[PDB]
Amino acid sequence: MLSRGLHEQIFGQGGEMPGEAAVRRSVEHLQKHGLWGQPAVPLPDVELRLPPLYGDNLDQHFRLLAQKQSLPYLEAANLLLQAQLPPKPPAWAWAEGWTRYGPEGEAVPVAIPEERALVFDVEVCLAEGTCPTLAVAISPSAWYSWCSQRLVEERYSWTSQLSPADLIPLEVQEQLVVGHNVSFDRAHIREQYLIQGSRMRFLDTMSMHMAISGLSSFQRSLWIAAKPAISSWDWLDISSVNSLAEVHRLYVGGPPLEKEPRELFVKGTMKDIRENFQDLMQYCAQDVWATHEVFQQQLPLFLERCPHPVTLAGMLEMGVSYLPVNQNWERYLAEAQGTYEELQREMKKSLMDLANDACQLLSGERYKEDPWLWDLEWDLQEFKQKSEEEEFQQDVMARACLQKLKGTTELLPKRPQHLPGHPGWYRKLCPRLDDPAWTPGPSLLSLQMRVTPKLMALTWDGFPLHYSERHGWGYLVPGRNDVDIPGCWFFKLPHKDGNSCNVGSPFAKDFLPKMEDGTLQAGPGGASGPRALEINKMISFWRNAHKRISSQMVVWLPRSALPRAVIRHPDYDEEGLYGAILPQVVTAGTITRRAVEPTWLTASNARPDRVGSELKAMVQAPPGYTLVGADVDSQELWIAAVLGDAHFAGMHGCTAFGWMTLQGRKSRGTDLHSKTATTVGISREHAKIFNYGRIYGAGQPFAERLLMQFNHRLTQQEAAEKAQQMYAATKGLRESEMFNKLESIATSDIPRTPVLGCCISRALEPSAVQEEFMTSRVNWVVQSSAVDYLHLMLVAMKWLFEEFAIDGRFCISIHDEVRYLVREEDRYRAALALQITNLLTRCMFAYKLGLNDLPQSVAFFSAVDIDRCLRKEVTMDCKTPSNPTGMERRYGIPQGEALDIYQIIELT
Amino acid sequence: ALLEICQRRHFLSGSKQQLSRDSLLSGCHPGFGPLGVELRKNLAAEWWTSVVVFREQVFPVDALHHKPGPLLPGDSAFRLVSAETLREILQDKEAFLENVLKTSGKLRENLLHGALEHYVNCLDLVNKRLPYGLAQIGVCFHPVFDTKSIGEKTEASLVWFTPPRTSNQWLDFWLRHRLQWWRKFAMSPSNFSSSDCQDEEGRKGNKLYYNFPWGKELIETLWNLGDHELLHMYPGNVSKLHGRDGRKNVVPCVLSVNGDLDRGMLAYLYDSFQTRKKNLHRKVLKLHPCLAPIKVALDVGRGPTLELRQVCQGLFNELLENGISVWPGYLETMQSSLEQLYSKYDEMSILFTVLVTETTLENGLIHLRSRDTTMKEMMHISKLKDFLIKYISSAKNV
Amino acid sequence: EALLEICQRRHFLSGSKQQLSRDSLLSGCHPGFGPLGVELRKNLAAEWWTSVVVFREQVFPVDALHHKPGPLLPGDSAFRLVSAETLREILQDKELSKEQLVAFLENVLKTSGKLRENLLHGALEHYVNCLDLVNKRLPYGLAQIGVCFHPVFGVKSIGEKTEASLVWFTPPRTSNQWLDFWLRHRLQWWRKFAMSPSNFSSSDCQDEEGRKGNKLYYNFPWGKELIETLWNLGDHELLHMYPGNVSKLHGRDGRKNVVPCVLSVNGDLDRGMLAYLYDSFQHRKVLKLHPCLAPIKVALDVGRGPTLELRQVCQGLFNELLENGISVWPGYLETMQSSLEQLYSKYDEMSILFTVLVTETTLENGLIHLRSRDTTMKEMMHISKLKDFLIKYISSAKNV
DNA sequence: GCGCGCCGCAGACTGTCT
DNA sequence: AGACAGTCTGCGGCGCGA
Repeated sequence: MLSRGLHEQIFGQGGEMPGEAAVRRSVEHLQKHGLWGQPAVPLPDVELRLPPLYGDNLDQHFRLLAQKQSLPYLEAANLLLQAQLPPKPPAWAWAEGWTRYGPEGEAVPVAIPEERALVFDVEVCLAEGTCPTLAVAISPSAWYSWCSQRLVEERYSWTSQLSPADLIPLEVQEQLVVGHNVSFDRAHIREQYLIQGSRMRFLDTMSMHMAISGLSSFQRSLWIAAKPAISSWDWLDISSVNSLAEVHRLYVGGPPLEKEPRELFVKGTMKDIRENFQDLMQYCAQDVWATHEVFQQQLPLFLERCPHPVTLAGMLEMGVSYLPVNQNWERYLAEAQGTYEELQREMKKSLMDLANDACQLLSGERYKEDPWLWDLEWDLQEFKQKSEEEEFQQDVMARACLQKLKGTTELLPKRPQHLPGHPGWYRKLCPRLDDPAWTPGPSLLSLQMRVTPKLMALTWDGFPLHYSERHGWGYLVPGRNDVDIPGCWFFKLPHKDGNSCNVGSPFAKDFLPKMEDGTLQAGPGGASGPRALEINKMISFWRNAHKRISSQMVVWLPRSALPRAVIRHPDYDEEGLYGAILPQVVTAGTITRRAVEPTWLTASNARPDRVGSELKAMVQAPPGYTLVGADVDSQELWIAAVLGDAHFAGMHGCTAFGWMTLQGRKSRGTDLHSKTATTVGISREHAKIFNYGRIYGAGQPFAERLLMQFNHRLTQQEAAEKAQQMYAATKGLRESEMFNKLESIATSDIPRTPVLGCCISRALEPSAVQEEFMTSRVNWVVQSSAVDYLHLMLVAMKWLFEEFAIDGRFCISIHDEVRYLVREEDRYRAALALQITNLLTRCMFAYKLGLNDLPQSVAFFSAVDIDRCLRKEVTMDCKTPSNPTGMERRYGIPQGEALDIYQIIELT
Repeated sequence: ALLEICQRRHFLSGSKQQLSRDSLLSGCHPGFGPLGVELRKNLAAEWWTSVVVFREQVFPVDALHHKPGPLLPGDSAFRLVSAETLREILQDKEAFLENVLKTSGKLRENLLHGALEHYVNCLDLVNKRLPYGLAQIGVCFHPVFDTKSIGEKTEASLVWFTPPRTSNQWLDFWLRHRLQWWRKFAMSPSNFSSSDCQDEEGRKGNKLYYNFPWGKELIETLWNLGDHELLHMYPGNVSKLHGRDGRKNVVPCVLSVNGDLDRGMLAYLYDSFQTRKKNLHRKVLKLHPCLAPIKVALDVGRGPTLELRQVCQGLFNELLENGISVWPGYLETMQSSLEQLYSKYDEMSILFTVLVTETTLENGLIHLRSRDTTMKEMMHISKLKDFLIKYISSAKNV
Repeated sequence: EALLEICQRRHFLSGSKQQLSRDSLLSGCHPGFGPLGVELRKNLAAEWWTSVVVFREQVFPVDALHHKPGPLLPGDSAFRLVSAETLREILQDKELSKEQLVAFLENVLKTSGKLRENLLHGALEHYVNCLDLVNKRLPYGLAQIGVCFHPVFGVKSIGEKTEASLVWFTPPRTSNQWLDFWLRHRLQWWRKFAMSPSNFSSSDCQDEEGRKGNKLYYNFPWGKELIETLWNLGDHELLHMYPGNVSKLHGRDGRKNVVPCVLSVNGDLDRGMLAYLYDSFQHRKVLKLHPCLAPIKVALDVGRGPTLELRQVCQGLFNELLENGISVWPGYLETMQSSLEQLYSKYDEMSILFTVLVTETTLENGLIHLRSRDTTMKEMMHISKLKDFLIKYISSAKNV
């Protein structure tokens, strides 16, 4: 108990064995490559009355945690499986909203579909906006056309509400909904925007498609192009692309997919709404029939290849999210985006002066000694060939005689001489003066033009960025050669000596880092040179993501949709609308079943000198409610540490990896990552990426090029020195790191995940497919173990949150993190429940990988945030001048300890 | 650093040679040069276009330089000579004179008081819609304690009367738009900045700054006044102060946007000037085309053709007709080479130089030189007026 | 007298009742001007700037401060509005309590810092550097519109008069000829925008050292009042303000060097505004101002029909006329719309040259009603040629 | 790992000049 | 009337987001 700072256990018994003949292996491997002289101070013990077990075992507890709930989602799935749909409705009338389309015709109108099982899809009118259109709800009762006010021309302009399909009936049951991209249709289900919780959950067709026979990176494109480098090619025929028109041909068969060739449905304005509406509705009905058939045949395959119900229930609860954005979220869509426009118009102006000051050369050939603008044109051209008295009309007649004198010796009628006398590079990059697009100075000049790194002095020993014979980069490092100065651009043609442009770089904003040091300055001019090349660092985030942050459709709910908790609060505004945005996130986006979204699920942490990095911020809770969330203190490190348990002996002291990251700290000691690789290597923040390259399972050459990216190491210097972290951590296996059972799990046949038994994708299955690629399956093991941890939290908060009277159930999991929107009155107790699930899941993983005991240092959270808004840490700021100004901030709390000795029930 | 010699050499600044930063920032300069007066007129015209005539419900108003009525002790550290400091120690030789500040007027220190006085009449002029504005550019007097003196500052002030529920975002809108007016016409817009600030009684507000080389200096204040001054000046009733916001009659919150155009002129003069990187140490004042005091410089060529002066007068008059200010450099005598003349027009911030030469009586070609690029264009004498108008208008656009 | 209440009702003249007397408007003790009066003053100052400073290649701007520093002010000599220091105005003290001085030794009659009474003195200080500006060419000018503070005669009031000064440095041999130049040019400028130019006149006068002068008068209904004065003062002011070396004082004239005579042309723009108001007024209540001088050019209205579409097209026409530089009254965004014969002859009392009625005919084919201030006829015009008609107007009146 | 933008660049035509 | 100025246009590459 006190040997490794372990804690006593109220639950999770059956660990009566002492782990004999495994302790002294831990002792002898702790004394080798380890200090072993840790004081091992005991953490303060926590005592509270926990809910009891289900079948007096943790495996029997987490099983039927996913079967007490989602049993309606098993019988509704069975009811959808057993029944047979009518073949085709031929009429497809306009009618008004919902209409029941049975086996007969006759178009009987209904208000809402009264069925427990629905297969559903929405294809929206993109040019009109984000309003739902063309949604058909196929079902064993009826096909259930929903035209969504396409017949009626008059509609609201903005502030969309009460628009989507309204699948949920009033109480005066569970209604399982399936669909391909069910997040996209889930934004148009209606009543998923409601502030109170919903009894109804979702299934995604692509979730089962990437759960079994998914594709990670290389196989995904290889089978796109097909439709070691030499293998059995069974992953070709066993799997299909995550996008549509590939899943239907693989599993159902027959036709590949129907597809509209004209493709004007994404380009349809208020015109062209009546033409080919029936053919569009037929194509949509055939698509939903295809999704119905593939879901019907993939239901038992998914339920048997993933036999643990925790995976299915975790997909069910992770499919539902609720991200309540405030009324000032659109303000974030204004004051960021226009600011980007400002930094678009300043920087270009800072370019233009750099052109104009470049024209102050050539006076007596001031170029040809300047290393930036010597190889440019600088050519001249000119040709032409066909009162006391008024005393004012003489000047007028003199100029009017000089007027019309242009008619003789006009060189050409329409002027071909576009600024003659200016240099030839400045005869380019200037508007014509004949077109209406004329604007003064050297406009239509951008950063990506080749003359731009010559205008501003890049001063990487004379960096030209000339595109011919470049491939993105050039010989720029050091040493000997050319003009015997470092001289990148003297004589390019014979030798690229001292080459730094060996092809294989990312070449895609890899120069956003190495702005700070690593040469890459912006000249000694000061006023305009260094003012630019910092602005693109400010707008690099918003330049690539202004399309994704915008067009996130929001339904501002009315006053009637606000529940009693929101109305009549000390802090409340009826002018401030708190309608949510539902994330368009697939719950399985790769070989692992991790949620993937390019907009919301990224690594954004409110970085300064970035225009729109406050995307994770705002998302304000509704009044009377609180977002309660916690970052996992060490996600993949702990999972790989307890993965090493009980195969090079138990008691969590198998390797030096297993000893650290729970007793060690970031501030002091060696907890791997930055603290020990600031001694082994020179990386400080890149050490985390390097150690993730080791643990994630990339190998030696990925780490070699990764450390080649950040340093002036030569390739023989890279091979001989500073790559010894991989050599010392990993000896010959296939020292401080163990990769043995990681490789055996990577080569296991049917059981793959240790904690749940969820199978791998059949493309990566080692029996049917000779997976000789490697370096992706270990990524599957670590990331899918993180997925199983996420699913084990999501299957939790049932009967520690269900029978207890707290509201919640809004999973806002991003990367390694869990958020829940609960009530403010029980927010601290909800954080206590969020600590209880962290105790239970870490005990579950300790139950599966060896022994039954769990250390105290990982048994609870370092912090659980009870902040109003979403942020990485509660005491952060943003690039806007003050975060508390404008939107109100309560600044959050860490709350590292257990709360108090109040009742686990409410009992108010 | 010592660029101010140019503003004495080419007459943008005052006559007196012992000019410093403190006298310019305080307002104790002897005056401004004619180019400085024209730059002030350009700044006032750009302020009137961006603030007054384009924006609806902004109206002109005038405030008198003196306050005739009786008033409080006022903004003076020394309480006149009747109370603070008397000659000798309380000696009297003998009323109407030496009556202190009981019947003594006051020079204005702000344009806010005149606009607040004219609010009821200007609200009578409008149809009592509550989003409203009163704008004025005028000289305000401030006591400077050099140890007493007078500082005269050309203040541009917009007093925006706004409904109280939307005042918190109307101030943010004017925060964006006024700072956008300062971001415009700037070679380095990052030097212009803003700061959020609070009153002693909790009223919020904002202060606009320019980063001068010595340090950051205040150029414009945006302040929120929650009925503290409007109710005090008219305390008889609140019925006349009520304005129509939507359907309801409410008392308007006040927003004072007061910037100083003399220090804004000095900020733009420091922003235009920029001895590093390339060896092109050319003393050029890179003013914007819509703020430059002289747009074009017109000259006589080296060739001895006397008749071209008539052509110069004709071009001078046709450019004066359509709103383009011309330097009459064709009248200049003993011109000593073109390079120092071009440097003179670069220091005076003249966008273009027109050289009428001997070869313009035939083929109509006059030489044209730009301020930004030191290159010559043999452009025909016709349609140069259209080219200058297009250059000014499309530089105003972007 | 009816012109006073028309100008107050249509917001030319500010103040409730204190400006009704013509003595307050003849001096500068009126409380202020209306927004139409302020825009008219800006128009008059801009036209004076074009006629005097812009169109003459030798006349240059000058910057005169509103106060003198007054560190060496002469005792009991030009001692009008001396006290200042931003917080006191003691006016004129015929009786004084001389305990040690008028008020104090360091405050009154020494280091008082007198406010300005005329703008001639600022041009006379800036003469040396502006002589350096014209490369010592003698017959050049310094001109400025500025506020002049005067005593107004139990207490004495402050008169703030907006006046334009032109100070002409000239060789003395042609100085009277340059007086005859400005004598006819300023008079024709005052007769340029006059509906009846016979009211404006000029007369000759004599002084003790200048020995000549001309006063420009306007025939107000009460009598003739001074609006501009001209004086050929000698080098007494220049040698008095620069005692000692005359080497900086004399300038380069034709083949030689000589000290310059000074011409003072001082015109009151406030009395000029009152003169042009009394000239514009003459059956129906109208203000027939000059098109170059009228504060509002065109009056755009909303008409009758759907308010939203007419509001949008009126906003577009408003933005087009603003971008083309024409000041336009927003008679739209007002929902009153009583009837005919009101909102017409109210714009005539606001001296607006044209009024535009945008109706449903504009949504049909683009035609709008134009009614002129000078003539009562209405004309149908397209939107696109409204700007061209308005830009050919005003400029047509400029080129008579 | 591909499509689609966004620049270079090298024809090949286009248009005008004498 | 061909000799000889210049404006689209159809390729290759580079990056880079769905």
